[PDB]
Amino acid sequence: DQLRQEAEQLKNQIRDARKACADATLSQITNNIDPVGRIQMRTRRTLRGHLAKIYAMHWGTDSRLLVSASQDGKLIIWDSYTTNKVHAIPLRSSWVMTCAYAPSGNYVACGGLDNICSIYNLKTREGNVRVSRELAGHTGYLSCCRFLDDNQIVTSSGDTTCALWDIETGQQTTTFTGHTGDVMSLSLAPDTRLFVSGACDASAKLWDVREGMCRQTFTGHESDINAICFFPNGNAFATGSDDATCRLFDLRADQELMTYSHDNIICGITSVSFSKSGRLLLAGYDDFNCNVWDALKADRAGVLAGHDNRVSCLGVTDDGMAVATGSWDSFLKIWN
Amino acid sequence: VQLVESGGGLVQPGGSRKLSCSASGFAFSSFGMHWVRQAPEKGLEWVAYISSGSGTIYYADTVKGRFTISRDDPKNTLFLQMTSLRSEDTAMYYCVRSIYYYGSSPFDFWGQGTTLTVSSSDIVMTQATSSVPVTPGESVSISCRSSKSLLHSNGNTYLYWFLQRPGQSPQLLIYRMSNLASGVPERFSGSGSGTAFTLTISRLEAEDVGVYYCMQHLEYPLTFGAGTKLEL
Amino acid sequence: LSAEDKAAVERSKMIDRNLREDGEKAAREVKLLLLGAGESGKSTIVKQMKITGIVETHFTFKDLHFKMFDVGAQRSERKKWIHCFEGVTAIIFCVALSDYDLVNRMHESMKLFDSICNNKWFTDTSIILFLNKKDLFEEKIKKSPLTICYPEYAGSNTYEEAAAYIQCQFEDLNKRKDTKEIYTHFTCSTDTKNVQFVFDAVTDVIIKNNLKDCGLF
Amino acid sequence: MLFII
Amino acid sequence: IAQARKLVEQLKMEANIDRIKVSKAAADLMAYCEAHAKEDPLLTPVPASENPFR
Amino acid sequence: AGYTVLRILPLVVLGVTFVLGVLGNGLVIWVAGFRMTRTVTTICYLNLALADFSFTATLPFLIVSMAMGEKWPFGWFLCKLIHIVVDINLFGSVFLIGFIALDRCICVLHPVWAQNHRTVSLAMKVIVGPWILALVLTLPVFLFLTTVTIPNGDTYCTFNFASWGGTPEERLKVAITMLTARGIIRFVIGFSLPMSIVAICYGLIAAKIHKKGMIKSSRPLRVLTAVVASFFICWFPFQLVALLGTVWLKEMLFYGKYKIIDILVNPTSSLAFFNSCLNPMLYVFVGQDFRERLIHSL
Ligand SMILES: CCCCCCCCCCCCCCCC(=O)O
Repeated sequence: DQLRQEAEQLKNQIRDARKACADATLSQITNNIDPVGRIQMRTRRTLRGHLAKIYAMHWGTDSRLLVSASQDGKLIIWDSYTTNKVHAIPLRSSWVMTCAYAPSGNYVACGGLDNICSIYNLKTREGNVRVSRELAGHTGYLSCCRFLDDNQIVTSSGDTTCALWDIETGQQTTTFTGHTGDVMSLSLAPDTRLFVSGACDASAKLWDVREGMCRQTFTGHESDINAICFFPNGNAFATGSDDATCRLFDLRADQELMTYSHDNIICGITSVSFSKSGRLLLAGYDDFNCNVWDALKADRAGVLAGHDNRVSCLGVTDDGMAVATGSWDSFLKIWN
Repeated sequence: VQLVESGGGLVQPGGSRKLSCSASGFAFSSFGMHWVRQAPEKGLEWVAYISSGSGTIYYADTVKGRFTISRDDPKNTLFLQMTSLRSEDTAMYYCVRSIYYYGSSPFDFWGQGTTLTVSSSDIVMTQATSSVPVTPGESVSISCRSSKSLLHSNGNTYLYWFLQRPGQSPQLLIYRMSNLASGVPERFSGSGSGTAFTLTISRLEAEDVGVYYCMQHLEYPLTFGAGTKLEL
Repeated sequence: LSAEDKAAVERSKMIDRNLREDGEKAAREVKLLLLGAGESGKSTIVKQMKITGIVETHFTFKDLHFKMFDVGAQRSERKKWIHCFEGVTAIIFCVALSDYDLVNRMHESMKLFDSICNNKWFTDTSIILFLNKKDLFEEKIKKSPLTICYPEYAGSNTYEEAAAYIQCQFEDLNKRKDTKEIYTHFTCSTDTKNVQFVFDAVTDVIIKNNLKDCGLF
Repeated sequence: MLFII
Repeated sequence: IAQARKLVEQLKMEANIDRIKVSKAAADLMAYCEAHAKEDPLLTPVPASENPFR
Repeated sequence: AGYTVLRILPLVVLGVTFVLGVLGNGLVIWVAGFRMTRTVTTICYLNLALADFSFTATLPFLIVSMAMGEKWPFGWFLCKLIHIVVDINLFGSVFLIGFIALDRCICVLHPVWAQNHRTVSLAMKVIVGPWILALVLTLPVFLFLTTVTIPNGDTYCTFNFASWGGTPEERLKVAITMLTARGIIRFVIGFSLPMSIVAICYGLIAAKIHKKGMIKSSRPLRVLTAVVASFFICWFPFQLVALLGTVWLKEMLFYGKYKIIDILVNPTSSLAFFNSCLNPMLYVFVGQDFRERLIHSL
């Protein structure tokens, strides 16, 4: 029982040791920068062909190919430039909640309520796409899967544990324990040596891939966390929640920097993505319009309102040319 | 992945024959299938092309109207119907598979081919040299010229390179002028600007000897180069 | 215009044709979601139907293909994955009548029924409710009174009144009584009765949906 | 349909 | 009680971190945004010729 | 002596039809064809909308002709195009309404069959059937209509069988029985087949819902009556006048008898045209999804 109060003191110690470094808020630091207040984005392509809701999309490293997952049991690789379809992968489990596209472009990943992450081999001697490994070992449902490299994939489940897998062996290599609730999102640093996982416990945790230990813990959200994304520098990450609030945390400072909130928004956030420069924060919303937040000043530069139903998956290309927003209406839109 | 062809034999002039190619080891339905023939002691020339789904069929001008190409996807076989055979049609007909999508490698696999013997506008592609003296361990370059610029608006130059070792089917080396095919050693390298093209072998070995070919895929009919032979 | 991407366009159109045909095949099947608290009821009802993640069971009755998604094994927060089943034709809910006295179980089943019935994703989704363990309820009701589970009950300890009261209690949870119909049935040892009841309910839901689209409702 | 007689 | 043991160890490991002031982080973010601002297609519309989407 | 109101009325009704119809059909074509997803119902409604929109926008030219006492202030090319469009759309509207009824009856009376064998592909293939019937049944107009001109007068658009050769009496025979057959077909394929199908199907739908006790409000028996009655009230007067005329054509043309039919045809035509405006309101606007998507679209 003595441990409970001693831990409480340590929590107080963290707050005091971190209250000290909070000399000023970033709102004051950037009160003098020019506002980027004219961001009008028009739909450029309308990827069409899904027959049910879309829950995840991921861009390729080449900034042209994108993969979209849907509840109809199909994975489509789209050529963004010409609207063409490169492949149609029929999934074994129609319940897919995440999709990842390997950086090399050889493989794609999908997962969902089946509790299995499937790795597909895009480039084979035969013309069809085949499944290479069926990863198993999670009791809960898979929320997000991301590829560290051609052979290693990191995955988050709904049983409070995020895991890292070796594709060739098919066996779990490191287990990241410590969350008290369902984990919903994973974002990998540009160096691919750290990743941040956000859970339903309203806390975001920074892990280390090599040692499997929680390096830092961040809190401040009233409710669940649904999306997480790193800033390009890799020294900050933004998080989305169901209380209509986005926050920017710092890995080094250990504290909140800005709160992205507006009174008119009372809906949850389903996707958060950053722009190539880091000056635009693209946050998906359940009001049927994704919103472009200026990261440094917390003001809404612009709105994208081309969605019939709720925005679900949003991604920014590596080259920064386009922002693709998937939605439950079964249509993807490429917004430049 | 193996393609074995059938139907080759002596045919009297003016007759008919049907060439059959059976495919095993890959998804035939999703691959476009080509027919390429090689006259004895001569270069390659395109004969026909049937796309996936039988939607689009194209024929070469020499064999237009008298040749019929058809595919039966359930049985994984490709059929070439030959009518009114003439002396010019004596050649070894090769069967090639091509799939077209962003980043694809067309003409990756070539069948063994069968010999057919008959008893007694287009983009020209020119290879300057018939033969070049080459010795093992040395870099060499093969040149290729085209009548019309091959750089399409997309930004892709539709040039393909091929190698035919003596006594074997042609094999794909470089596709789209700059991309190495699967299974080809890195020593092969290709570069081109506008119409003038070049293929470079950094270090040559015993297997590299053969006749090299050029292909253009910008427009139909597809045309091949005369053929450059490397001998040790 | 185009050089080699014409074949790519042909590939895209063929892929679109395959997806449309697959979508038609999927749309033909009727989707049912199975929920409950006691595993015994779920196992019995699944076995009665003709025949580690969520289990999908396929059975065909009267040329109508069915899909049943058992999500019992998924131990997680239900709110974050329940939305994936927004379009299901009907929800099959199983409750054990023999669990009224065992432990609070009946109260837990009522709580789950209230949670899913009034959820914002299933406003117009009919809920089929199966009360299992009828024979055990018959045997137990003679000795243990139903007063233990519901203090307010004032009725004879007989099967008909107790069963009617429990059914009335469960059917009273739906706040929205106009757009949703809670069909109730007591499970029978014969598979035929259960499958026929499910078929009647799903056909009624199909007719109601077709009328709703055409404006008559 | 139109009576045009 | 093992949960209390693990939480205590985890918090102890977290407490010892060489934290930095908020101002330095703010300056770093501003510097990166300004440095990479020009090469960002989203902030400023790109000429229609150079845009791959038309 | 007050028959002026009888002449003025058709013009007013047709104008109200033009404004309301072009707005109504246009909203249906935009909201269903482009904004909403494609389902069998959306295809059948879009086909009804296209037919009505075509008739509604070809109506202004008829408004002028009726006002000028059947005088065509337009050339031969417009007369064959307008009287072809009006007559491939009016048959199209009546036929499509019959198709929509058969679809609803197959969905309600036989639910399993519709669930397992009804989809957009069969629907788009079988929707061509009403339109091809209309095109086959409007070939009398392309083959035998023109503009005759009266000396010391403007031209009038009427069937002219003069080009078919023979004695003048032979021309009389070809004109009479053929026009009589056209009037008969306008009744049996035009009203009997569509009225029988619409009433039999909607009645069967009403019977099935009551037997199963699925009526929980006034809408189920209000819309069904509205659709059957709208079609009967709009078309029974016109079909009755047209049928009486076809039966008595010889008397009217040769002996100038039964003059009442001539005055009645334009007023009775006004109601039939009005049906095209009512159809978008009683078949698409009532639905919940259509209204919601329209309100968002506005
Ligand atoms: C001149 C009179 C002609 C009468 C033609 C009647 C045409 C019959 C139409 C039947 C409509 C309904 C058919 C049954 C539908 C069902 O089985 O669900």
